[PDB]
Amino acid sequence: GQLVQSGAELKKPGASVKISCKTSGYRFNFYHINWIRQTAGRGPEWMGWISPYSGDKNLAPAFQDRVIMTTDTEVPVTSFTSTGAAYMEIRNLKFDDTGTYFCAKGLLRDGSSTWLPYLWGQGTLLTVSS
Amino acid sequence: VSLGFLGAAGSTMGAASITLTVQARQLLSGTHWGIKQLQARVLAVEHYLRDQQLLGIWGCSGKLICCTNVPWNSSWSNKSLDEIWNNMTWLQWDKEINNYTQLIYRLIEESQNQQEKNEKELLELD
Amino acid sequence: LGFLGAAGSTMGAASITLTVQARQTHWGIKQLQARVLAVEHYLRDQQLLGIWGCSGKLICCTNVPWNSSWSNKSLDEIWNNMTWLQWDKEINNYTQLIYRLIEESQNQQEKNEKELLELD
Amino acid sequence: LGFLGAAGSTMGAASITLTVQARQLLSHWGIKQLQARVLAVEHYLRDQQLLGIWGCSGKLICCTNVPWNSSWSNKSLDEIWNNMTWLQWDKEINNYTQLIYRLIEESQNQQEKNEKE
Amino acid sequence: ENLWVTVYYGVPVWRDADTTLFCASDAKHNVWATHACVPTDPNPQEIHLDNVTEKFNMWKNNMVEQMHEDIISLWDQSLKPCVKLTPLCVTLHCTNVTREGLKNCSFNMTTELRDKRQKVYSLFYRLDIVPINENQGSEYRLINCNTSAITQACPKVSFEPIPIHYCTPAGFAILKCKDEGFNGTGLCKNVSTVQCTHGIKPVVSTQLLLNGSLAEKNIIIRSENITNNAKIIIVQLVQPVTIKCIRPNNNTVKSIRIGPGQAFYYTGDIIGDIRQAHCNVTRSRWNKTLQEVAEKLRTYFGNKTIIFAQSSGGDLEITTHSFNCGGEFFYCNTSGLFNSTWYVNDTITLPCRIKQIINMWQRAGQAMYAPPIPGVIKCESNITGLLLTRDGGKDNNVNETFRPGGSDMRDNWRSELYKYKVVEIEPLGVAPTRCKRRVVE
Ligand SMILES: *[C@@H]1O[C@H](CO)[C@@H](O[C@@H]2O[C@H](CO)[C@@H](O[C@@H]3O[C@H](CO[C@H]4O[C@H](CO)[C@@H](O)[C@H](O)[C@@H]4O)[C@@H](O)[C@H](O[C@H]4O[C@H](CO)[C@@H](O)[C@H](O)[C@@H]4O[C@H]4O[C@H](CO)[C@@H](O)[C@H](O)[C@@H]4O[C@H]4O[C@H](CO)[C@@H](O)[C@H](O)[C@@H]4O)[C@@H]3O)[C@H](O)[C@H]2NC(C)=O)[C@H](O)[C@H]1NC(C)=O
Ligand SMILES: *[C@@H]1O[C@H](CO)[C@@H](O[C@@H]2O[C@H](CO)[C@@H](O[C@@H]3O[C@H](CO[C@H]4O[C@H](CO)[C@@H](O)[C@H](O[C@H]5O[C@H](CO)[C@@H](O)[C@H](O)[C@@H]5O)[C@@H]4O)[C@@H](O)[C@H](O[C@H]4O[C@H](CO)[C@@H](O)[C@H](O)[C@@H]4O)[C@@H]3O)[C@H](O)[C@H]2NC(C)=O)[C@H](O)[C@H]1NC(C)=O
Ligand SMILES: *[C@@H]1O[C@H](CO)[C@@H](O[C@@H]2O[C@H](CO)[C@@H](O[C@@H]3O[C@H](CO)[C@@H](O)[C@H](O)[C@@H]3O)[C@H](O)[C@H]2NC(C)=O)[C@H](O)[C@H]1NC(C)=O
Ligand SMILES: *[C@@H]1O[C@H](CO)[C@@H](O[C@@H]2O[C@H](CO)[C@@H](O[C@@H]3O[C@H](CO)[C@@H](O)[C@H](O)[C@@H]3O)[C@H](O)[C@H]2NC(C)=O)[C@H](O)[C@H]1NC(C)=O
Ligand SMILES: *[C@@H]1O[C@H](CO)[C@@H](O[C@@H]2O[C@H](CO)[C@@H](O[C@@H]3O[C@H](CO)[C@@H](O)[C@H](O)[C@@H]3O)[C@H](O)[C@H]2NC(C)=O)[C@H](O)[C@H]1NC(C)=O
Ligand SMILES: *[C@@H]1O[C@H](CO)[C@@H](O[C@@H]2O[C@H](CO)[C@@H](O)[C@H](O)[C@H]2NC(C)=O)[C@H](O)[C@H]1NC(C)=O
Ligand SMILES: *[C@@H]1O[C@H](CO)[C@@H](O[C@@H]2O[C@H](CO)[C@@H](O)[C@H](O)[C@H]2NC(C)=O)[C@H](O)[C@H]1NC(C)=O
Ligand SMILES: *[C@@H]1O[C@H](CO)[C@@H](O[C@@H]2O[C@H](CO)[C@@H](O)[C@H](O)[C@H]2NC(C)=O)[C@H](O)[C@H]1NC(C)=O
Ligand SMILES: *[C@@H]1O[C@H](CO[C@@H]2O[C@@H](C)[C@@H](O)[C@@H](O)[C@@H]2O)[C@@H](O)[C@H](O)[C@H]1NC(C)=O
Ligand SMILES: *[C@@H]1O[C@H](CO)[C@@H](O)[C@H](O)[C@H]1NC(C)=O
Ligand SMILES: *[C@@H]1O[C@H](CO)[C@@H](O)[C@H](O)[C@H]1NC(C)=O
Ligand SMILES: *[C@@H]1O[C@H](CO)[C@@H](O)[C@H](O)[C@H]1NC(C)=O
Ligand SMILES: *[C@@H]1O[C@H](CO)[C@@H](O)[C@H](O)[C@H]1NC(C)=O
Ligand SMILES: *[C@@H]1O[C@H](CO)[C@@H](O)[C@H](O)[C@H]1NC(C)=O
Ligand SMILES: *[C@@H]1O[C@H](CO)[C@@H](O)[C@H](O)[C@H]1NC(C)=O
Ligand SMILES: *[C@@H]1O[C@H](CO)[C@@H](O)[C@H](O)[C@H]1NC(C)=O
Ligand SMILES: *[C@@H]1O[C@H](CO)[C@@H](O)[C@H](O)[C@H]1NC(C)=O
Ligand SMILES: *[C@@H]1O[C@H](CO)[C@@H](O)[C@H](O)[C@H]1NC(C)=O
Ligand SMILES: *[C@@H]1O[C@H](CO)[C@@H](O)[C@H](O)[C@H]1NC(C)=O
Ligand SMILES: *[C@@H]1O[C@H](CO)[C@@H](O)[C@H](O)[C@H]1NC(C)=O
Ligand SMILES: *[C@@H]1O[C@H](CO)[C@@H](O)[C@H](O)[C@H]1NC(C)=O
Repeated sequence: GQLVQSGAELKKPGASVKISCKTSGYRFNFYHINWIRQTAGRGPEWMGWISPYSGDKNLAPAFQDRVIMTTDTEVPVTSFTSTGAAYMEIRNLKFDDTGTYFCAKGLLRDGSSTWLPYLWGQGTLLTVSS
Repeated sequence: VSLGFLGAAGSTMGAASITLTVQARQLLSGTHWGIKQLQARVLAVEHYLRDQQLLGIWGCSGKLICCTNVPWNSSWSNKSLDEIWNNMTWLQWDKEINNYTQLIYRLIEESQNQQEKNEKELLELD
Repeated sequence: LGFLGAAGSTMGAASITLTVQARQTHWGIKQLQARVLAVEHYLRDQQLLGIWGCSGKLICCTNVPWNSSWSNKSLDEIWNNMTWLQWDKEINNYTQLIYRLIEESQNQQEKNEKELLELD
Repeated sequence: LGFLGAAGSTMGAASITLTVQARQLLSHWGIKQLQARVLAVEHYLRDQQLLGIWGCSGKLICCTNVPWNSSWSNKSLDEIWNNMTWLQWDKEINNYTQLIYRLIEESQNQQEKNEKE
Repeated sequence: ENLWVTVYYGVPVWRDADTTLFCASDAKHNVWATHACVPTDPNPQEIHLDNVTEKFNMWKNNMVEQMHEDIISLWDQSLKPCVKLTPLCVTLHCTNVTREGLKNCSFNMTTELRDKRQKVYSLFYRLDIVPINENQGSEYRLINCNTSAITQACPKVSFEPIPIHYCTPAGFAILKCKDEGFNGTGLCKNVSTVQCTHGIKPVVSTQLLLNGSLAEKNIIIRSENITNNAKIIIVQLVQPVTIKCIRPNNNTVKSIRIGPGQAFYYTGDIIGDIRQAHCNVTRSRWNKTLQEVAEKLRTYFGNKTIIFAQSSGGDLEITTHSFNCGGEFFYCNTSGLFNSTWYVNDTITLPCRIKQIINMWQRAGQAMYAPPIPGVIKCESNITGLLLTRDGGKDNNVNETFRPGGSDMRDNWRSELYKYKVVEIEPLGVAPTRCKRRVVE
């Protein structure tokens, strides 16, 4: 499976940004899509996850008021694979939010650890400046 | 709360094991037209018995789930149990081992015959 | 007695005879249909027993609890005061429900037995 | 090996191949074809019904409680299992086979009565 | 770890398979013999399959082949007890009826007794009549005489379509595609399982699909290959277009004995003015329908100008639309329907003719004589889809041309069976577990 993301762009403080995550080679609806942030002053941090199957999402308390996650309807390629995309929107950007943002694929369809980010996209840089 | 017939087909293999009885039941239940109906009835019987013939030979008859003494060969699949039971449908799994299905069946039959031979000998020694 | 000879006897009395009853161009076409029909009925009953795990036994206890709504009768009222024909009428609307419950219990039992073996 | 490849083998040696023959018992002119298909099914089921009656269902080898009658054969186990084929064996007891089958059925009937208690 | 094979029975899997299907039907006889069918379940079951995507291909669907063979076999079964009409192939003397749609013919027919003959006067449709090669113009023969004997349809047996539910043998299942935009091929996201199909009426028609199912939201255009003009294009309409058909002629039907156990039915007279049979399609509704079809065709053809045109010519059975109404077989000129041109930017009356000697499946050596139906016939039907073909051989970047009909009768069944696929259920499967079998003693 493979994941790719929207390219890096510069934003003003308070601006919104939307990051796409196109996927292929696996069934989109079978796995959770995770979003994870890394910054130099914080290290890795979860922004929560969304299930394309039910539309349910679990947002981390830090991001509940600033992050919205949505998904596209999957388009099949083979009986066992499909294409589709997840999107994340961040509002009220601050300089503290600068860093690399990653899209990642859930680990299992069942069991205790289904949402773990087994596959990661390359990730892209978000920059904030006035 | 049942998913209905084949409702589990899209489920993971582990989840699907919950519904085996749904599929097991109705295998028998679900003039030009008259002959076609007769052929349909005979065919359904042959279909049902084909699988039962294998189970009786394997010693698995009367059971929905039957453990055996035949070791798994990594060449049939190198997947871990989590990769199989929690990440696959049975439809996907059958394709992965489609070339080995008959090989496995013969190994099960050989193991059953040796087991019964040994059980008899253990009783003869008593 | 004989085949169905117990039919007028009580359900409990009949239990001894289950072993006995467990057993059993134009014309040629009808015989073919007759032969197929006999096979379908034999297998229909065996299919249910195999799923229930009761195969090979005339009497098979299960883990499904009796629901008083199916019948509020005591065992003495059922086993000694009724024929199987009378009993069949009393549970005619619940028979399929009972069958599904037996099947669900069998699958849960085998799943649990598998897990016990995995731990050994 | 192969279907009936053991037929000329000693009865003891032949027992290793029972599964080979147990399998493939199953699998106008439309009527003719159906009669043959039904016949194959009836013969398969006939044998399975006998095993169910004998309490031997699901087993390739099934021990019973019926004692061997020396009048059926006076041959030792070593003579039977290592010096005979199954084809020869069936001929020696061909006239007692139905008697043996009835005795097995009677023994199961007694066992069922005991299990009920 | 040490893993062992474990056997599972009742595993929810399937593989594609071809198996004999049998009819079922909802609880005076009909050619389809639906009374022989298994009664339908009063509460049919359907199971939605979540997380299942499956490949469908209507063009390779063998349910179509079975239905086609069933329809032919039943048709023949209905004709076996019926009158052979072998004595009917005679020299006819014919004159104009007191347009040449009809001729008044005279012949010496056989009777109950071998030594006796009777003179018979009868009206025949010109389509059923062939001039004697002597070309005197006064003598004729029936069209079948150099080809086949004609079996008369039995007058008591109806040709009316009755829905047929196709059911698969136990141990097999029929998958149904529910996707709203489904074109009959490719992957279907919404898949469900049924024991039987929805009832399908065995409607036989040549250019327009009548009394079939409707598309739920949009017009769906289906083809094995749109770019290949040879392939038939099946168009399913969202809305029905009402078509009304009438035979104004008031027939008086007479009958004579041919021989013991046999009789011939023929039109003895016509009451009132003789008038041509016709069908009516509302013009405004039809033009709306064609526009919507053209809009969908332009999507596949690069927004080229869409031209509709009349049939290519050749035999009447192909070049005209046909249907069974009132038991009579009609052939209608559809050039009035397909004469439009569309760009990116009252009623239509279709002339019809009636033919009594037909060969619906185009089989050599076969023919049927429909008996005339007395009085005046009127009926109404819904156009629910179109059969189109395309003119190839052109590199033009402006025009595309479409014409009605096609050579293959099997394509009618495809318009209803595209949803369905037949699969075999395989209860056994094997997968590794940690479980090891215990051995007694
Ligand atoms: C597309 O779909 C549409 C919608 O489904 C289809 O439209 C339907 O098409 C049907 C077939 O044409 C049609 O059914 C026929 O209707 C005729 C007219 O019915 C109306 O008038 C009669 C008489 O007043 C009313 O009783 C009735 O309620 C209606 O108002 C009927 O006459 C037809 O029945 C007769 O023909 C059929 C065969 O087609 C026979 O099986 C049947 O027995 C009838 O024939 C006998 O009776 C007539 C007189 O009624 C005699 O003329 C004839 O010789 C027969 O006589 C024998 O039997 C009678 C007893 O029945 C006995 O007394 C006598 O002595 C003889 O022994 C038939 O019911 C639908 O009405 C029509 N629907 C609509 C809404 O219009 C359309 O066709 C489809 N298109 C295609 C291509 O399939
Ligand atoms: C079709 O395909 C889909 C996708 O593959 C299948 O969906 C998968 O089904 C399995 C069924 O077991 C799921 O496994 C479980 O996953 C959950 C994950 O938690 C999430 O889902 C909950 C759904 O109710 C939801 O409640 C959770 O979120 C709420 O609650 C939390 C906690 O309060 C909160 O933080 C959130 O904000 C929400 O309010 C959350 O979104 C997991 O919890 C389950 O654990 C139990 O079960 C396992 C297995 O027995 C067991 O090991 C555990 O100990 C525990 O008992 C379980 O792991 C899987 O997540 C589904 N996948 C997706 C992508 O949704 C579907 O089943 C398929 N259909 C068919 C017909 O086969
Ligand atoms: C076909 O018939 C021949 C002759 O009866 C069979 O030959 C016998 O085969 C068995 C093995 O299947 C031999 O058994 C072994 O003998 C040695 C001693 O020679 C002993 O040490 C071993 O433990 C074992 O018992 C047997 O000797 C041999 N007989 C002869 C005379 O050579 C042959 O097997 C038959 N084939 C089949 C497939 O049944
Ligand atoms: C019916 O719907 C299905 C699903 O939408 C259509 O299948 C897919 O159609 C596309 C074209 O729209 C095919 O793409 C092809 O890609 C190759 C390059 O890889 C290109 O050379 C072709 O010209 C074409 O664009 C795609 O393969 C096809 N998928 C399958 C599985 O066949 C289908 O075409 C539709 N049918 C009709 C008659 O429109
Ligand atoms: C198909 O369409 C045509 C054209 O609209 C329909 O023809 C018309 O049918 C009506 C029926 O009442 C005719 O009305 C009467 O005709 C007689 C003829 O002698 C006249 O004396 C009456 O005053 C009255 O006009 C009308 O003339 C006729 N139009 C033409 C041009 O012939 C036809 O009925 C439609 N067919 C069906 C099955 O609906
Ligand atoms: C659909 O039909 C078109 C037309 O027949 C096929 O394309 C042609 O393929 C041959 C291959 O040798 C070429 O020589 C032609 O030039 C092609 N025609 C055009 C108009 O491009 C096409 O391959 C068919 N599609 C499928 C899937 O069979
Ligand atoms: C078909 O042709 C015959 C022969 O010309 C017509 O028969 C005559 O019909 C009239 C009534 O219209 C009778 O009075 C005569 O006796 C008939 N002649 C014979 C020899 O039977 C018949 O009418 C024509 N049919 C039609 C519809 O015109
Ligand atoms: C349907 O009706 C049209 C009415 O015009 C018929 O049209 C003629 O067809 C011939 C075919 O060779 C052309 O040469 C003519 O030009 C057409 N019309 C005229 C006025 O010339 C058409 O043939 C009919 N179709 C059928 C199958 O009978
Ligand atoms: C789960 O499966 C994902 C998709 O891979 C497909 O399914 C697996 C089980 C294999 O059969 C593979 O060949 C198929 O293409 C994987 O991307 C994902 O990593 C898997 N998860 C784990 C934990 O293995
Ligand atoms: C495993 O499979 C290989 C062939 O791929 C075979 O040679 C080997 O003997 C197998 N091992 C067992 C234990 O069956
Ligand atoms: C089965 O064998 C064929 C070659 O005969 C091969 O193409 C196919 O990939 C094999 N299937 C699997 C699941 O290995
Ligand atoms: C008996 O059946 C009823 C059906 O509604 C159910 O509510 C009740 O819990 C059942 N009783 C037991 C003991 O299972
Ligand atoms: C079962 O239902 C029937 C009606 O279908 C009714 O006559 C009968 O009394 C019911 N039985 C019980 C025990 O309620
Ligand atoms: C019958 O009509 C045709 C067509 O008008 C004509 O050629 C022929 O001469 C007519 N026959 C008679 C006898 O008038
Ligand atoms: C029928 O027989 C009569 C006998 O006189 C003859 O005149 C007449 O031409 C015959 N009709 C036909 C069509 O042969
Ligand atoms: C039968 O006669 C018709 C007369 O039009 C002719 O078209 C047809 O080809 C003939 N059939 C044969 C087999 O000669
Ligand atoms: C699948 O089709 C059924 C048809 O009734 C519809 O109700 C259901 O919502 C569909 N599922 C999806 C995901 O569209
Ligand atoms: C077909 O279209 C042409 C061009 O508009 C027109 O001249 C002709 O009359 C039309 N034919 C019919 C039957 O309407
Ligand atoms: C046709 O003519 C007959 C003559 O008896 C009459 O009874 C019948 O009603 C007529 N049909 C129509 C539609 O006028
Ligand atoms: C044709 O469509 C109309 C609605 O426009 C409907 O009332 C009628 O029953 C339909 N006819 C058939 C045969 O379905
Ligand atoms: C397109 O069709 C029109 C008739 O509708 C015709 O006049 C024109 O020449 C055609 N164009 C080409 C390039 O063939």
